[PDB]
Amino acid sequence: IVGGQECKDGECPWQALLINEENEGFCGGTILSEFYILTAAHCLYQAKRFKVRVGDRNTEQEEGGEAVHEVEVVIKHNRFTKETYDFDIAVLRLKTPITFRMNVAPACLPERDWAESTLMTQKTGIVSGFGRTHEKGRQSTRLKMLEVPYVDRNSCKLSSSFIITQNMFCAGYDTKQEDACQGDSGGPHVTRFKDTYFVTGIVSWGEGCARKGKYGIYTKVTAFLKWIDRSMKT
Amino acid sequence: CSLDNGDCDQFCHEEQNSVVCSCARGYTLADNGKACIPTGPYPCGKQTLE
Ligand SMILES: NS(=O)(=O)N1C[C@H](C(=O)Nc2ccc(Cl)cc2)[C@@H](C(=O)Nc2ccc(-n3ccccc3=O)cc2F)C1
Ligand SMILES: [Ca+2]
Ligand code: NA
Repeated sequence: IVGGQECKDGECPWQALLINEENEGFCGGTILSEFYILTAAHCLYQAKRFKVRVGDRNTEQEEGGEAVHEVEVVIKHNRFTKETYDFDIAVLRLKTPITFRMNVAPACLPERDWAESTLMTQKTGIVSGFGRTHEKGRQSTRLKMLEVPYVDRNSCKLSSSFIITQNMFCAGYDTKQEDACQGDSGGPHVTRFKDTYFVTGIVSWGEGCARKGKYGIYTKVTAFLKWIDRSMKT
Repeated sequence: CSLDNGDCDQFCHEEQNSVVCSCARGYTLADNGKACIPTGPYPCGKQTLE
């Protein structure tokens, strides 16, 4: 996350971190239930073997609540391709169930039609993660969050070198130096409605990080709600 | 559901020219039929408190 601020205790409880063999975080995830993590399909290409850490807010200190989970099944969308980055979604079924607690709770999955007309029409969403704090800079050792405005699909398409599909949406700022960044990939984009946070996006890609005239691109979770439900019912 | 979300706390749908509120898994619709009531200590979408 470029800009933004550190999450406080219990503020971003659905955050998950995918860790490689080096025990290094390389992508985020979103807790959907005790057995499932939502992440980006492109993240699965970075580490042949990885595990999931929940409850961590500082990667340099082991604190109460942190726990590691092995993945039992990886369900990657069959239409994902790096040529277009379309269908950038995957669900992970963990070998053992997550015990919810302070800093470890799932984000809610919304109903499709209502999400399209009511959630996707809100002014802003919240993105979080342990990714780079500057383009090509070091990853954050602390969990950060950032409020990002939804961006009009057409303005986004005009700003982008690449095709923005209906399975994606844009969010962020035209020139203000705040944005998600590499490493936050796969992580949560949630939208608050009244007093409940609903998962609305998966951090997917961007041209640089916080570049002037460029936005953050997220996988549109509403387009995959049925796919997620099917995937979650083994 | 166009405005005020049908006074629904979470989901709102129009069933037969009439508002129908509903909630995410882990919640139960309240007596007033608008609010959502969590079933456990860690319902989805809620920030955690000590
Ligand atoms: N080393 S870095 O400079 O810090 N890093 C920051 C960029 C990032 O991920 N930012 C970032 C910014 C905002 C958010 Cl929400 C998420 C990621 C990342 C990149 O360039 N990603 C990226 C760019 C383009 C596509 N793409 C899209 C369409 C078709 C084909 C195609 O390859 C796929 C991508 F992976 C390089
Ligand atoms: Ca830690
Ligand atoms: Na920008």
